[PDB]
Amino acid sequence: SRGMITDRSGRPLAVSVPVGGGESRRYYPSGEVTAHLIGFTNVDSQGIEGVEKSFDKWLTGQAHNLALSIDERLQALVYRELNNAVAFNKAESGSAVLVDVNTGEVLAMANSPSYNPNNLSGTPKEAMRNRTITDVFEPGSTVKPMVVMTALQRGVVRENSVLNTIPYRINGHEIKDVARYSELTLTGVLQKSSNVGVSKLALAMPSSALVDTYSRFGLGKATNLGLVGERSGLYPQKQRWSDIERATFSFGYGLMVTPLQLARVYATIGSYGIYRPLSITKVDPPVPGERVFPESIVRTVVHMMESVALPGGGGVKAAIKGYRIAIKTGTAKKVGPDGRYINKYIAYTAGVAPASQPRFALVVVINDPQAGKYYGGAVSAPVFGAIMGGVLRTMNIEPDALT
Ligand SMILES: *C(=O)[C@@H](NC(=O)/C(=N\O[C@@H](COc1ccc(C(=N)N[C@@H]2CCCNC2)cc1)C(=O)O)c1csc(N)n1)C(C)(C)NOS(=O)(=O)O
Repeated sequence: SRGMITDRSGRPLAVSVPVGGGESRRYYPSGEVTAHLIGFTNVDSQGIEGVEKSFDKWLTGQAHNLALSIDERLQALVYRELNNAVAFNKAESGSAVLVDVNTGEVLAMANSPSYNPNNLSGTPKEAMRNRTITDVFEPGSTVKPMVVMTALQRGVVRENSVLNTIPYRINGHEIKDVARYSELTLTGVLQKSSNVGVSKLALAMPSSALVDTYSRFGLGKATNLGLVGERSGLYPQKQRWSDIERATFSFGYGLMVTPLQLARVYATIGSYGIYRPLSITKVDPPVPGERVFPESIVRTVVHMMESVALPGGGGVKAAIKGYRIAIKTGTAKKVGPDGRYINKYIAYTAGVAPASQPRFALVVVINDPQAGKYYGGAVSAPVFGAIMGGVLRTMNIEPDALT
């Protein structure tokens, strides 16, 4: 008397198989591939984790079946690249979230390491944490597209403007890029991911500017998926800011976001400024959402984000044959247990695709890579192109770019 969980097209993800005659159990056909989102039961058909626990009442007849928003073909290829990229880079964990730009539907949600819900004996209480909703890390350079949007909105800068990116000092702390550049343009600021460029913008604006924009894209706001351990991130509510706090805010200092939240930011970028709620159940279109940023400004920055994936950007590794993509890379220094920064990194690559008319938002988070490279452009960017390349071609998206 236990309902069945399926993906958005009917594929079984949690079935009650009869074993032993009359008595039945619970089988998970995808296994580790979708473990964290799906969860598991006990011997009493009681949900303990994931969708199995969140919908335990609906799945017993207080019995109905539940069509998730996941596409198992997409979940499988997300997991295949994410799992083998955690291993290859010898990382602590890795998370990836794939969201439908037009409906906020979660088409995939994966972590490595994982566990097998068909035989969870020996697996501790960790490794059952859904990293996509429980990990909170500083977003780093991935917020920079929103800084350009705010600057264009507040009239501080115009599309064709050359910024002075020579290093400088704010109070005691100094600001410098990975590679020194005497000057840069807006498209160049995001291309090279210039910490100096965006910090100059953050100082020519009231501190409330970036606070308003980041929130309009969902940061610090709950995701309301209903799952266990779903964290809302740490968000600054400061009444007064320092000059160094405003500057480092433009490249991901002073806030912590879950991978699910960061995927919602890029679904709002790919919708050109429409903010839609996230869903792990198959939705009935339409999903109108709320307009949170002017369309013309987000399209302008979406186009700027293409040069990250083109020769010169810090994300050329993510390129895909025959498609335009608009992405942003990111590297964050991890915070230690004492509250100060250690020598461990979070490698990001977030983006939308295809750039001509984005249909999918994708986020790749690789926690603590230790194998030769540590920054997103070399660690998570090639994973982005592998996943998104598989996504665009599985979903039969018309090729975009002459390549
Ligand atoms: C954006 O996230 C931003 N970085 C930060 O603001 C934060 N930390 O920065 C770390 C330093 O990161 C890098 C160092 C070196 C390289 C690199 N070798 N790049 C080469 C360029 C030419 C082609 N080959 C590769 C890349 C990154 C640090 O902690 O020291 C940060 C923000 S919040 C927080 N806790 N940390 C930059 C530096 C722009 N990373 O962007 S990127 O796209 O990964 O390159």
